[PDB]
Amino acid sequence: RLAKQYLENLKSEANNFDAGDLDKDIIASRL
Amino acid sequence: PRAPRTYSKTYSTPKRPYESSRLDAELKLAGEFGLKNKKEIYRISFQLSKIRRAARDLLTRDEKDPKRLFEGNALIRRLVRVGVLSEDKKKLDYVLALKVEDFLERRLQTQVYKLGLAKSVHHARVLITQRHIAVGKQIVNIPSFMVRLDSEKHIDFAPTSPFGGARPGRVARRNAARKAE
Amino acid sequence: AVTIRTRKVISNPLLARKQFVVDVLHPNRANVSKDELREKLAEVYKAEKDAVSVFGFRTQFGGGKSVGFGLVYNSVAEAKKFEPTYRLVRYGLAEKV
Amino acid sequence: KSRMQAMEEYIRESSDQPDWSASIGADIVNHGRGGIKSLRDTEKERRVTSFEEDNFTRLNITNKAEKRKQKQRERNARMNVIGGEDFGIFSSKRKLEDSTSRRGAKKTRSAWDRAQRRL
RNA sequence: AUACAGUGAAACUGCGAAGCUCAUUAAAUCAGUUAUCGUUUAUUUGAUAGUUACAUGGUAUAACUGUGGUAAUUCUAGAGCUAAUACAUGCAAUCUCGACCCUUUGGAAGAGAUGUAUUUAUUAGGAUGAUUCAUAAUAACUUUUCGAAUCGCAUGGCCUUGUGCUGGCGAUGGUUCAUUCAAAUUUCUGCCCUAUCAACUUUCGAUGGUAGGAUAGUGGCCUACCAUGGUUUCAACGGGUAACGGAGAGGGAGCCUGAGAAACGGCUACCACAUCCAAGGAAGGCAGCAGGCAAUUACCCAAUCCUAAUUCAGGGAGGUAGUAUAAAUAACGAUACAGGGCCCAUUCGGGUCUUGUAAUUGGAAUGAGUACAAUGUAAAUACCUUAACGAGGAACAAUUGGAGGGCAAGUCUGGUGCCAG
Repeated sequence: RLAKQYLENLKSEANNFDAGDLDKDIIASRL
Repeated sequence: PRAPRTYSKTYSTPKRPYESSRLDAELKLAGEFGLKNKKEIYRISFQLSKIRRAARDLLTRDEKDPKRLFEGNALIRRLVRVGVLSEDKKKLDYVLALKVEDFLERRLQTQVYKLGLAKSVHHARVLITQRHIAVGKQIVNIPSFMVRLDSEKHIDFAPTSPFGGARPGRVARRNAARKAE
Repeated sequence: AVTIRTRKVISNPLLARKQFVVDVLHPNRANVSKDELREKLAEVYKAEKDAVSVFGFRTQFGGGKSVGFGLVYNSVAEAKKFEPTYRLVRYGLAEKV
Repeated sequence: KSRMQAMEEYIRESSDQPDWSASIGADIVNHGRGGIKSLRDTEKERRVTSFEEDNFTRLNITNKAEKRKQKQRERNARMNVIGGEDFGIFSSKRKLEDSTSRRGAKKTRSAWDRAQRRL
């Protein structure tokens, strides 16, 4: 229980796409 | 300028350095483990005191507390990874039962003596300081290196060392050269 | 026997070259020189020596391995045109001012 | 800031997913003069390498920023790590309960919130 | 290259020049925010001007040549040249209403109309919530603005062979608007104690109105008249403070440039300092800086950035270098020779066994040093790595303090031989 509440607390602390992934794709295409 | 730094001492002078029981205690600990000075004994006593103080503080807390449970189990997991506590003493009271001799037994020079690689504790220290001992693949010349179990079995002689398969040292090749000449 | 491993081979057309990570295994020896590594890299990539750059090689602790980063330009003229002046001076392609 | 080291090892034993352990000898910092590299500091260095690989150039450390990133990071070691596992987080005092507590707005506040949770 | 044509000193133009040391201040600093329909704005970006000429002058001189004065300076006069993106001057079109309804795209008689900038007056009035806002027109005004007499590369399409007409890519310039870089005012909010700080303000404007002066501009910012107002026991005003928790460049005054300064620039007058001189004058801001109660130096624009007629040149911005912690001083065998080693006990003595060498001897390991290299890096130092050599007194010779001895044909002193100190 205490571990789960921490994970839920962590998830609270922490259209879909990633800016780095777009960069990585250009890097990969260049690769 | 920019922010200063926190550093601290790894040891503390004893409350009374001069009681005879203490003196011969360092005497036999040094002699059996082959240390350089009493500075290492004050070092090791310092962390053993810290560990036992933490364990006592965790004992004072009631059973099943988040504090006591989390931090006590973390004391003991790490104390078993270091090999000091065996798997069957997975309890904090047995942390309170600990002594300096176990830590000293975990010091690498003990293992180098102990496995049969060296015939005297001082010979083990010489071999370590002389680039002949490798924990796995990596060369260590610090006798105060403490060994883990997985690291305990991986203590061998160096690939570069003359005894581990490299060429003979300077003395041997020099003697051979003068013998040939 | 030296072994030269090239990874993350990213073709950079805009500077007109190929950039990559060079891992050098040199057991029982000190390390591999940059002229030495450039010779091997240009031999591998079928390119002129002047078009190859190598730098930033750090030997991993314990010895026997080093990691640096390298470039192979599409032409020697492009290498002279894009490379730093100091790196050109290192390889002799430019004279120190 | 919220992360408390002692908690995440419980995730490790309870994750049931492997941990990617490194070599025995590859972990020691410098011939043993610096003890075994702690788990956290191995997590910091790989950020440098994973950072270093993409940038294509190494990162030098400024003479100033140098003077607060090695000693105490290798003296916390000499104070706190004895064998690549840290003995320091305990002499420190922290309110881990806030990190465990479901302090978020989504918290049991009335009898109906907890009853909905039990559903 | 018969104008020159590459490079190019000097000079004229263009652009930019915007760390230290003292004091100290309670939401007047600063932070957040709002507005500028109240405003200036280099530069960037995008738009934007049909209203002698096959090219005018010195109304022009530097650099340059030559003649001299002076103790002398980034001190000087005379004479003689020559240029501009410097200085002054300056030059057979288009669009409408459109009969004829001729042909029914269409031609077309005639009637007409036709910069920009400042100021004033007047008329009309797509945008925002809101305007006298944008914009347009009329009548005048202006020390009436601007509307390419500029430069590099290439030599295409035509023909009416004349070097005839017509032209491609750029640079540098120019009006206005917007944009951007900023700036200046500006709304509301923002943890000290305070009454043993109760009135403060009009104290050469204090609150507001009207008109003017200044101002990129609003505005008592200033000026002329007018009314006595404005904050405050809801803490005005005043005081203290761990409010480092804003000023000048020898000191005050005035002025000059620029988009941006009342400039760490320059000029003038004073007030002092102080240098040199042929004592006739000239010049300085060091009245600095850095130190002690003593080596701040050497190498660079590469790395991140910054300014320019700019890729290239530069930046004491910036970077590089210089000057309490873990190890070692040794590890391992063999032989010979000896009988003693030690513990405890005021006391007497008792307890216990492989011990001593101030002996000889053998083969191994390696670190400091001596250092060939590569790497490293703007270069270089350094780091990492790495050939050869490197130990028996391993003299490749760490220290500090304490406790006891003992020795002479030796010295001194006291006593009851040969003692005692």
